[PDB]
Amino acid sequence: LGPLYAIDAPFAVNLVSQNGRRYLKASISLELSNEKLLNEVKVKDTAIKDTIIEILSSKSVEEVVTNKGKNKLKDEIKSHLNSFLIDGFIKNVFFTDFIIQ
Repeated sequence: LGPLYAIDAPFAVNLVSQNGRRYLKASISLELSNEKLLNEVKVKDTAIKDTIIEILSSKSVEEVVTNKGKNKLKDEIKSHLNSFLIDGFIKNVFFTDFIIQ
């Protein structure tokens, strides 16, 4: 395992839904490939939240309720975030809390 970076503020977004108004509450942690990436993912904290909000809020309930959905989601998050990081890459995305209200 490499350095863990908890995005302390949980994410709360709307999900795309036919049935009225549905929400996602979700706490995210990133596994960093090396220790130097720590400093960069703090400096770029704001862009990471923005990217994640845009990705999360583009999903329907059906696209995130299964475990295949959540894993596609974790891959979309990690590969967009990696596109603008240069001192390393996110190896993994973990949810420490994930609920649809």
